[PDB]
This record gives sequence, C-alpha cells and structure tokens, in this order.
Amino acid sequence: DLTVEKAADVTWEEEAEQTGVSHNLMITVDDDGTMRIKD
Amino acid sequence: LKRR
Amino acid sequence: GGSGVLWDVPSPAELEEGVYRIKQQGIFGKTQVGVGVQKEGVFHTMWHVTRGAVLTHNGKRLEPNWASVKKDLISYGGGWRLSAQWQKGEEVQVIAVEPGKNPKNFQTMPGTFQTTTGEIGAIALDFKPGTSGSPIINREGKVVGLYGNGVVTKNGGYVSGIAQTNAE
Repeated sequence: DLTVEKAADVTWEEEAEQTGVSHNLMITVDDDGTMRIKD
Repeated sequence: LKRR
Repeated sequence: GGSGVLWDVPSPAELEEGVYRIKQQGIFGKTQVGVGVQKEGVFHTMWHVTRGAVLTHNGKRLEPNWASVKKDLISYGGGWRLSAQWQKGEEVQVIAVEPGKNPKNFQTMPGTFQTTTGEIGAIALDFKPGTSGSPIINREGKVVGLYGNGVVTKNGGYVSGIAQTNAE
C-alpha cells in the first residue's frame, strides 16, 4: 500500500542553480505514453 | 531509460 | 502497450497543499517510488508511479478520480486542478525531490518537443529513479507540468517532457 509524506512547498527560489540544455526534437507519443524520437 |  | 483513460466522481482524506514523496511499504521499510502535488484538495502525480493504486494518509483511503496513460498523469480526490501552461521561451524550475535528498529547485530553459499535435517543453535534466512526478513551475509559482516521462537522445542524454493536461 502507498503512503504520502510532505516534502516542500510549491515556491520559486530566487538564486536557483541553473542547469540543463535546450534540445529541439521531433517525437511521436503513442497511446501507452511512450515518447520516441522521430528517426 | 525513458522514465523517472 | 495498452492505453486507458479514467474520469470519475468526488468522494463523501485531507492534505495540506504542497509537494509530497510517494512511498511504498516493506518489509525492509518504506521506499520512495515518486512524487506528487497537492493543490486544492486534489493529489496530482504521474500514472506510471502509482498505476492507480490506493494512496493512504494517516488515516484513510485516497482513490483515483482521473487518469490518462498517454498523458502519463493521474489525480486523486478530484479532477485535474493544475491549469498553468508553459510558454515557449520562458524558463522554469523543477522542484526535484530525489530519494534520500533534500528538495532542490533547478532552473532551466526548456527546449521543445515537436509532435504532429503541437509543442511540449523538453527538460534535459536527469534525476534518479523515484523522482518522477516532481513538479515543474513557472515564475508565478504555478505548476506547468510534471517531470519524468521522456526520451533518451542519440548522445545518451535524458530529456523529460513537461507532462500537463488542461484542468477541470
């Protein structure tokens, strides 16, 4: 059985570490929720 | 893989 | 694989708004399987985290009311209440709640996933298993989607869609 425990509030923090990359990709999503990059 |  | 949609009816299980760890029992103890957001009496998470299983607080049952496999989203206690939409070119934060780690916001400028339908934000951040369902928020502190359903690039990089529906 599954339980739930509070972790944080939904709040934007001002001096947040920035990270990541901006990809631009073509995908299909099939009915089961699987995302696939168009090949 | 595809999910977290 | 199979698909399904559920859309339902509110119950006769109270939780403070915010971000929650979703945990599962032992033996050995409890283990984080994912993350969810409580907003306006409704608990929002990703389909693949719970697969519709009953949640429990204190207390008593919390049961699914809406789910979509294609979206990979589910809501407990009511229909979807997270109505904010990500705008192209605006930066977002992920409130990442990893297993055994303090929550931490990570700012990122998403790319875009192009479908036949339209456009979905793409977040190229790679968190541990168990952190699916972490919310993605905008500058106003509003959730524009959830993290944890995505693709792997040709360079081995993990890239999550911004999982969102349209509320109510």
